[PDB]
Amino acid sequence: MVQRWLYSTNAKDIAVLYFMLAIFSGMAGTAMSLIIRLELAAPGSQYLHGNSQLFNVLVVGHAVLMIFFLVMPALIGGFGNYLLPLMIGATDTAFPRINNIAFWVLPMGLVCLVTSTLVESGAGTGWTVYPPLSSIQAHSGPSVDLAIFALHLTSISSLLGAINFIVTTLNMRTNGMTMHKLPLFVWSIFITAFLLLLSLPVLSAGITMLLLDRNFNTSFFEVSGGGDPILYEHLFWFFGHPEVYILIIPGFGIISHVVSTYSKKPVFGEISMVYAMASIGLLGFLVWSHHMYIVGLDADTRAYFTSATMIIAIPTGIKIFSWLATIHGGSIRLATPMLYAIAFLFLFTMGGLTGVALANASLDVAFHDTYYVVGHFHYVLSMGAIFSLFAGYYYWSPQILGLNYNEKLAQIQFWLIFIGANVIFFPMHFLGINGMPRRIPDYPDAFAGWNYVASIGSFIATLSLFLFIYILYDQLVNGLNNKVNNKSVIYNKAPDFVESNTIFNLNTVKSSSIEFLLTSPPAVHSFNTPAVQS
Amino acid sequence: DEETFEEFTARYEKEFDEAYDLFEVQRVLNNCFSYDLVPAPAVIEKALRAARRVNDLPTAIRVFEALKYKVENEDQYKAYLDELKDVRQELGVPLKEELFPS
Amino acid sequence: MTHLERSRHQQHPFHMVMPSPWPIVVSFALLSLALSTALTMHGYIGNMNMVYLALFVLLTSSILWFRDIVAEATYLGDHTMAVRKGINLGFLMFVLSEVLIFAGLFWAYFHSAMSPDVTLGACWPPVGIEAVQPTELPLLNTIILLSSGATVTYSHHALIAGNRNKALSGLLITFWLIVIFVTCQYIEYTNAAFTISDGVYGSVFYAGTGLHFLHMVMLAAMLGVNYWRMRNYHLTAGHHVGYETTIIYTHVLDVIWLFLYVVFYWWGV
Amino acid sequence: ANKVIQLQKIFQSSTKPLWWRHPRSALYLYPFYAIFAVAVVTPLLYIPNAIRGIKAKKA
Amino acid sequence: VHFKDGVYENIPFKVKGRKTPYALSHFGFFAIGFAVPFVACYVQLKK
Amino acid sequence: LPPNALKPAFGPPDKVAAQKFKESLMATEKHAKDTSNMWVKISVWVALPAIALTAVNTYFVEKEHAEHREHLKHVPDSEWPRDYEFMNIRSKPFFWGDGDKTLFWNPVVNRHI
Amino acid sequence: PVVKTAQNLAEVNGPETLIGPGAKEGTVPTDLDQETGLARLELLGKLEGIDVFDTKPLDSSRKGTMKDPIIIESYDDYRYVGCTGSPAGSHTIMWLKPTVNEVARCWECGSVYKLNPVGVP
Ligand code: HEA
Ligand code: HEA
Ligand SMILES: [Cu+2]
Repeated sequence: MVQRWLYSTNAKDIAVLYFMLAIFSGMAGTAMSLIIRLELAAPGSQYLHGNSQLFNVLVVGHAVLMIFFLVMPALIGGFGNYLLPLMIGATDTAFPRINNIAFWVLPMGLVCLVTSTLVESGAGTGWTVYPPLSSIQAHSGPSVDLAIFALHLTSISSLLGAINFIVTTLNMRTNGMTMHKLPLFVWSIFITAFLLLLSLPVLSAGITMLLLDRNFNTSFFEVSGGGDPILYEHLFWFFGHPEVYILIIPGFGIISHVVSTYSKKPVFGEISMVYAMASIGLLGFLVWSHHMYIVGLDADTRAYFTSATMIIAIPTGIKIFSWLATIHGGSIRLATPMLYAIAFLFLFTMGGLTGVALANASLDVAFHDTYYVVGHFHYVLSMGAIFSLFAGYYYWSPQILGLNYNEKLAQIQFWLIFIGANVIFFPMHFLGINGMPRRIPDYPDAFAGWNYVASIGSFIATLSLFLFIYILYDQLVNGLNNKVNNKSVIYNKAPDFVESNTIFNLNTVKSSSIEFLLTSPPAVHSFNTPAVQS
Repeated sequence: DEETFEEFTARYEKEFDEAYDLFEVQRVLNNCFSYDLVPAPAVIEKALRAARRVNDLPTAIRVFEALKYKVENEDQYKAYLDELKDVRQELGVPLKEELFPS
Repeated sequence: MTHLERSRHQQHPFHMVMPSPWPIVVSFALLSLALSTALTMHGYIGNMNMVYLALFVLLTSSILWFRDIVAEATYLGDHTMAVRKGINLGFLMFVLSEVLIFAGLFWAYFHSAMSPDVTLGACWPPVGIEAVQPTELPLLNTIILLSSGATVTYSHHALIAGNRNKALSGLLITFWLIVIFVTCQYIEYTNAAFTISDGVYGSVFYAGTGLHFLHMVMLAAMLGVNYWRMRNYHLTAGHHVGYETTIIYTHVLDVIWLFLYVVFYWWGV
Repeated sequence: ANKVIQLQKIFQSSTKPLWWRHPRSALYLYPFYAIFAVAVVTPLLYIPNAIRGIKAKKA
Repeated sequence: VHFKDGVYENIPFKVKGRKTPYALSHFGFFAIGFAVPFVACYVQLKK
Repeated sequence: LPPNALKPAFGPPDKVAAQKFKESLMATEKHAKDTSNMWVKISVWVALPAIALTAVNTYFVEKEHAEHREHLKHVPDSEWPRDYEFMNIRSKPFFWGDGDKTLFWNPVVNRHI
Repeated sequence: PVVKTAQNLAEVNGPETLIGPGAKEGTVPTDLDQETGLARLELLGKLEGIDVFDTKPLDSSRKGTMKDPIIIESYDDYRYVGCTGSPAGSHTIMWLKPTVNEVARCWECGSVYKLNPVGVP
């Protein structure tokens, strides 16, 4: 009975297990970020006796945990292995052994990172591991080696999953399906997987080089010995920026799928923006170096980098207006996916606005490393990842379980996270213009009120997470009641003023795939017949 | 690409020739009203007779109140008033005297 | 039941699984390796043989699992084009990942071409230090590997075409050459150049050679396990897994090794 | 050969877990990979048992 | 391996059990939600 | 005699796609054989003599110019290279082992006592 | 327990019953008996065309209206198909669900589809 949860040859069990792992990592990260903000609620030592070493240890734990174990695993793995080979008509996905090996090399990473965080020395250089900031002299012990091993195994798992997705797309395509008119989700996953395949190996090679430096005590990136750590800095940039695309683009595909299956109208410029997304995937290797404007590059190089970084920014606005037209002229319902997508798009418009404000190189001299840059990427990453995952869960829970979820609880949950995010993120403009100095356990008490409101918003988010887990309990205990009564939403889309009750009852969903009317996940042998489409 | 619109109309009449239930009437009404085109009295009468082929007065209410509230079209009323008056006097479906006084 | 038979024996390649704890014991062995590494980082006992024994038993466990799984692959049968093509594609992906690792490791020391450093060097070679030169030590190994690659560039295809006593001769000469390679690697094991503790100027080539030797080590290990699998009468001319990979192994190996040999041996001295 | 057919017939006439393939290897591995695993894992986190009891209290 | 309808068994946990009617395992989940940061603080400092 | 009622869905009638796939597979096999023949011929013709000549001259130059480090153990301090802070610097204290407190017993890396 | 000629495309049932005798000396035999498992049947089928798990397209070009609805050759109770127009593409694909308990509709063709068994005793 345990082979199902240990040797799952089917993709759905691995998907839900990745979801559980990601949600566990996310709740742990949220709790410890609440602890950190409580430490930064007021200057001084109220709960933690200073310990700036420990402060940066939990700071890097925050960053690394949420980046590597919350956003990544579930958000790509579940949607990919549940839709990409299922909608195309394939019977079963290949390489179960590869996925099992990735799962079983993950606990190596979890245990090693736990030990690395739970040693006296620890690694606390933050998300940046550029030497000699990441040198063993300050952060001694085995923390760096364990972090490197976790990086390697996570990269291997993600790369193998992307390879499986790519080969499934390339080979398991049904006979009756053109390539040019693929759905936006399929192309989104395609671009994400190829960018991952072209980005992760570079970071893995850099991390292996750093591991060799730390073990064999050679001189590659140390300042002493004629080393150049800027090489690894550029490698980390060419990882992270394409990794930012990796984290965001599947969210774009999910939002596109939601709006297409809800608004009952086609997405404006669907094929044109498929081509635009292909262009984005092809040109992402040219705008990876708009952060190094101050390292000491030439003026002409600065001009080239800035020209690229605001010449590849148009498709963001193109997508904004395309989805605006997609919700234009159609029917919009007061449902949680609608409001989640609306909030995500609005806050993404502000995030892109801040990024465009950062696009200029001349202003960067007085704006780089100020509070504005960290506020900007917190905006974009936070709203993107968190709201995309929330919309995916609230849009896909009846698709994978079939047990309805309360509308009232979902709406109050949205309101709680939304108000928390707004109260946290509105004062960041004043914080940036004043120049709050980043990564200080004991900051000047001038920003005391803003730190207080940020702590209030963080605690609102934590009680919202408590509401999340209580909502999960409520669903698990009363899905039958939700199906019986109207306390939960029964149908995804409301009927129009053209449809009779019987006709709408026998035409409940007219979407682009059979997944919505596919019965609750069948046994491991599903899609026994190929999908025919014309 | 400003494609032809009478092709979908002819599709509507050829499905009327193949009409087998009120389901096809619902489908053709939804497809026609979904388009930006304002239906002429000829195609409106064709849809009305398609709905009446099963003799379902609620479908007549549906189509009449849909004509009354199909497209804003810069708030066209007087044309809508005369069109509803004639498509009412052709057969006679008095219903506006009931739901309006509510 | 003919339709049921065709949908159950052709569209259902599923294999039965019983609650075997093999994955969890593999994860337990991995955790044992992790804690052994942690003990090496900090420990109250100065013994060295325990961590070596742990690594050796982990390697033996991995080799045993690989030979076991190929044994069930050859033994359970139920092989179609689906399973063969899937395993071949997966192995090609694995060897492509190994190629990419080779390329990254090569570029790690290749990037010093324009000399963009700032101080204490910035013009390769950084004259001023007379350390031990890594050049000329492994050239015998690389040239004999070049000879072996040249003679096996299509010996595998000759084997798959003939599968005769010539195949036995090819396997025997492959065993002899890999034994010669591992012996010539083993001769300089501890006192190769010096102790890697301090004063690094030209140890990068030696480190690269040392890390590159590992893949040849598992190449020899997989060749040996393939020979033992043929000794077990499991890998015949049916759903071949050793042949389907060893046909392209030389073609994917010689290109990258020639790339790593034209430079890194004739350059940087 | 003369043993592959017999083994196949035995497996067909008797379907059991553990594959009935490596009994001596199983007895050498699993009980050892339990007892020795405990003996090598437990002391590492049992050494600080005497030090355990830190209340972060100083005078 | 092919006896899963997929209505309530998809979750990697057993609903049945009088000692753990999704009450003990989920309380352990509650505990481990805040356990790791608390123990990380406790190792070096006080909570 | 296996029990078959009517037919196990033999499938749609055959076409030329199967024979086209057969032709493609045979062309791949023939290309593999032809490239095997040509590459083996050119290799045994040119590469093996050239590889052997490179190997023998490399061996000769290695035996000639890479044998002067045998006497490096005993040498007067008269031709020592001009060293600097690159060498003779502090490192992490090392406590493992017994012999000379070194990772490997190579007392040749440092010539200063 | 007797040897099977296995010369018929339908008389073979059970990969376990097939082993394949070896050879003492000579050359590699053709892809008829040296292959192990049931892969030899599949490779023969792809060599000739008669295949199981066929990827051949169905009557997608056919409208499949009430005059002549499309056919599905499968005994499985459920159906996973789609039909949104006679040409290659004219509208977003909507899935069709042929069944015997009730009828089905296309919403663009209005076709009532009938699932097609295979003859049984
Ligand atoms: C992935 C991007 C990301 C996200 C989302 C966040 C989210 C947040 N970050 Fe962080 N942060 C970074 C990336 C991110 N951060 C990076 C790179 C740094 C710099 C690293 C450093 O230099 O070391 C940083 C640093 C950083 C600091 C600087 C540390 C300092 O020196 O003190 C602070 C300060 O408080 C902070 C706060 C927050 C807060 C309050 C949130 C809040 O938004 C948290 C809210 C999140 C939740 C809402 C999670 C909900 C949890 C769930 C259970 C999910 C449920 C979902 C399903 C599975 C259905 N972040
Ligand atoms: C969700 C991911 C995401 C997105 C979408 C963006 C969007 C953008 N980002 Fe940002 N960015 C990050 C993720 C993201 N960024 C991260 C993690 C960092 C931190 C890394 C590091 O520096 O440490 C970062 C940091 C960062 C910097 C670092 C600052 C410094 O050097 O220290 C810069 C600098 O140029 C920059 C630029 C931009 C630009 C120009 C956009 C634009 O693409 C925004 C696009 C949106 C718009 C176009 C506005 C809305 C649409 C319109 C109104 C249309 C009309 C307007 C125009 C076409 C002009 N980003
Ligand atoms: Cu960028």
